[PDB]
Amino acid sequence: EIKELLKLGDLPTSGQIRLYDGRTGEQFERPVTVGYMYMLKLNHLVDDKM
Amino acid sequence: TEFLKPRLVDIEQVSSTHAKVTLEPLERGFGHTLGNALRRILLSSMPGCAVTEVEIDGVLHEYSTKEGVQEDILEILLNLKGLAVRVQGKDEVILTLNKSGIGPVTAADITHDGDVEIVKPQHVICHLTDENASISMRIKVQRGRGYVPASTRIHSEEDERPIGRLLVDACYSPVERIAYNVEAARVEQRTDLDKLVIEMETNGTIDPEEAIRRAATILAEQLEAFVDLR
Amino acid sequence: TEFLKPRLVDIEQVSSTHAKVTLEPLERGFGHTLGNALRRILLSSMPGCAVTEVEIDGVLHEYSTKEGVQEDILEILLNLKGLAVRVQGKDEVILTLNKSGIGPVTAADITHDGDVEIVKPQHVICHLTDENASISMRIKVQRGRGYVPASTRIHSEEDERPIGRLLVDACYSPVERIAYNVEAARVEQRTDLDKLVIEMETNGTIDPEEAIRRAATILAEQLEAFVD
Amino acid sequence: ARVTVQDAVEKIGNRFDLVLVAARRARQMQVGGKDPLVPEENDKTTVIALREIEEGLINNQILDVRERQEQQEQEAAEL
Amino acid sequence: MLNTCYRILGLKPTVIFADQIMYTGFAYAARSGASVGIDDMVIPEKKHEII
Amino acid sequence: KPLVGTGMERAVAVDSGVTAVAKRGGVVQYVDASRIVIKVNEDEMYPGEAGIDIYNLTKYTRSNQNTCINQMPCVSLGEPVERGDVLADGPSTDLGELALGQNMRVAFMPWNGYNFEDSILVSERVVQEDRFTTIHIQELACVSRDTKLGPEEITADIPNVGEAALSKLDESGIVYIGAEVTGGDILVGKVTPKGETQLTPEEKLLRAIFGEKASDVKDSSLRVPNGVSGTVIDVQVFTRDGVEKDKRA
Amino acid sequence: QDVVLGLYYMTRDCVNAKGEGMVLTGPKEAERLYRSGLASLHARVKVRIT
Repeated sequence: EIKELLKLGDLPTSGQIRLYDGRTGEQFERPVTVGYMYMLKLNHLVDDKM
Repeated sequence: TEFLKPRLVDIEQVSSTHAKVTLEPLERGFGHTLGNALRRILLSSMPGCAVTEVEIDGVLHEYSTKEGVQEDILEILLNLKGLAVRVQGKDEVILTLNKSGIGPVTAADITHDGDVEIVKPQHVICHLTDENASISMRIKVQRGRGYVPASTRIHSEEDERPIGRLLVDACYSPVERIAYNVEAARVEQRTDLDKLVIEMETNGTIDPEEAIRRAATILAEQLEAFVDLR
Repeated sequence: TEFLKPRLVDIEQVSSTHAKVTLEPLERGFGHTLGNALRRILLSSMPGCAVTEVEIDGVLHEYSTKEGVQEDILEILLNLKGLAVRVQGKDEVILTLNKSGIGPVTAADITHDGDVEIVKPQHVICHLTDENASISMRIKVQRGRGYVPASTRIHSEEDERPIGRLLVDACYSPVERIAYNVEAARVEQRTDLDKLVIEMETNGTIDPEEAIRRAATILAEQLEAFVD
Repeated sequence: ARVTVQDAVEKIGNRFDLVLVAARRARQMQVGGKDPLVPEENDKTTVIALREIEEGLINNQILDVRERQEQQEQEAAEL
Repeated sequence: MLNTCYRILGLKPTVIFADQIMYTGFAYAARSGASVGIDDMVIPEKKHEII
Repeated sequence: KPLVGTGMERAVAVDSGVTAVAKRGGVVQYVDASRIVIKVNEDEMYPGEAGIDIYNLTKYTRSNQNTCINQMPCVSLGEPVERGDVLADGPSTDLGELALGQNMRVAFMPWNGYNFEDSILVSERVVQEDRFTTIHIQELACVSRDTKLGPEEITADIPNVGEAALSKLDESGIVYIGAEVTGGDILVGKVTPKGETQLTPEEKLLRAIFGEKASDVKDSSLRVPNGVSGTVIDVQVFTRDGVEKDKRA
Repeated sequence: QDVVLGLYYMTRDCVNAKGEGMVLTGPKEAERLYRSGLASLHARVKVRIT
């Protein structure tokens, strides 16, 4: 179902895209898993901890 | 030395925000050489104008709530960061915004200065719900380059400290997205020699062709040191 | 615009072939912009001369074996890739190498042309084991820039390719290895600056400093199309 | 001496007697104000003391020789 | 490699060698673009047969 | 919102009580950042009262972990609303759905050991967008007590103070609403009585050198905690029944 | 972690790849053909090493 949805957006089955290094400009040697993960900022902040 | 210089061929401007620029002919390997080195200067080094200070009446801080207004003041500041502004003559202009009645406060409500162009007049800033409600503010736009946060700007200057002045994260750089590609050139008989398509996606103000011209100028100015001083 | 240009500080020239170069203070984010962009031009686009063709007598192809000689013909060609040559006037010269008796055949055995300098004369090319054995070859050095292998030449050039002509990988760009590093530059207020530190590796024909100078010149020549 | 203190340890032997000798010499340059043998090269008194041990200039026995020289010279000016 | 190097050469060489291994190791890991996808978790076709 | 949810987001956000929900459906008569006034449909509206619900939304307010709580109106001016719909979003909710954090383009690949052991490499653009920027409302109290020697004053008249500290205070000795403050700056000027303390001769010299001799009342002002720094968003004053009130109060 | 994986990816060989059975002057010419983009890190090659 996920791979079927990826085809609706004209994206790869793999969910891995050819990325390119921002510094250099040349490609990384293989496709890299890229996508959208819902991340969360925890309360352990370093201004308090230091 | 078989010095073979490229030349600007075509600027496919699909929109005023998004424009492709084709470049040929490039000798082998120079496509990616200039491509990335330009992309870097076009991301970070491009000069632009951005809202630095705002000062709303009836407002002591950005966290308060103004009556007759859907958005909290923070969400208004957010809209002013993404306000497209071009100052022609000076580096710093302080525009005034007074507006009332039931209506979405657009960028056109700001009093335009003799040498100041508001590029997207239909840009939303605030929503006035009540007819009785009126909003008044003073928007300072300065020129800089890259991105200057409010947390980096509250730890340097602070010579005059006027109570009623809200500082805003400056989005000076006009280039939002940029990615160079490579395509077939099909010139005379060069074959190997190809071209370089630089796709730029910017705000309003800075013009695609103009921006690439400036970015190549910045790289040549850095190269003065490697040519002149050995 | 707070344009902050770096300037060439100290050129630690350890040898004539290896030299270090320190750059400061460069503006933040331009540390890797010029470091890589230069590395690329210096690897592939640099001009110099290299053995392109060889033609040994008693040799129909590179895979054959010559009597009274230690190295296989391929291993001789390998030694000629690493033969340092500087052609002063012309872009193409065919040098002649005839030698006999028991001795390691060095680069000094090649007949030097009026305008051709063999930079390392003690460079080994072949080992003659038998005294009765004698070697003869005709080494073509052409000029170009960067690195053109035999694989990227057989694909491109589909012109004269006769049997017996032994093709050798050309190492024209005098630069053998080149590396750029950047860590962190501390200044007065700026603390996110960087100091480009590249270690270019040459052979001796071209000076490290000179090679860099030419690569920046090629880059500025491309900027002529972008007016400013 | 800068990172690696192995060459200094190879010259005395004991890692513990090395800290004792280096500290003794560090304290001479810290308080007494003795001049360093190796070029300072803008390093701390601790590193100078290691450098001098590494090269074979400072030692438990050498320090006793030099202490007896300064001590007994002043004892002779008295007597 | 570092145990070999420690017993042959000494302390100084190992500290530099260990670092240089670290630097190049990280760098070439990044070059590789090694990744983790759902297709990378290959299941044998004969699992339902075994069960 | 989360792009990859489960669907329980909206159950959690609504049942948690943090989202302002419509008690009765109808058309929204008045919209504002501070409150929402909705007029109810005749069928659900009671026949007695006017039938206009009022929701004064709880605004940028402190939590128990010193984090932020704000209710933003998520319906437009004069919008038709069904009963049991979310009229206003909470601090961690979006169109009724729970929103604990943010979703973003993530690439799984190593990078020069800057993602060594679960170490994370984030773009400047995420920091630039201020999207992971958090609000921390912080509560600091200034108490005038009664010592043996006498009662403590809260005035701008404080011994041993530069004009930099008294600048943001008003006549009563309390910082203005909206005034930015940093570690060291006095928020509330408090002064405490001190017995006639035995000044050491060296101190007595130095006080006689400048002339400014310590007064009977010393000092114990509430000042911004060391290192923390923000903007004053509110000040609340609790005076006892019978004691002198400040002009700020 | 990454360090092992990187030296592993470097050293490990692969069938032909780019530029198989070549002959190089030194370890520096190997870095030259890799950065020049004419050889994979996994190509079987004869190299002169001292």
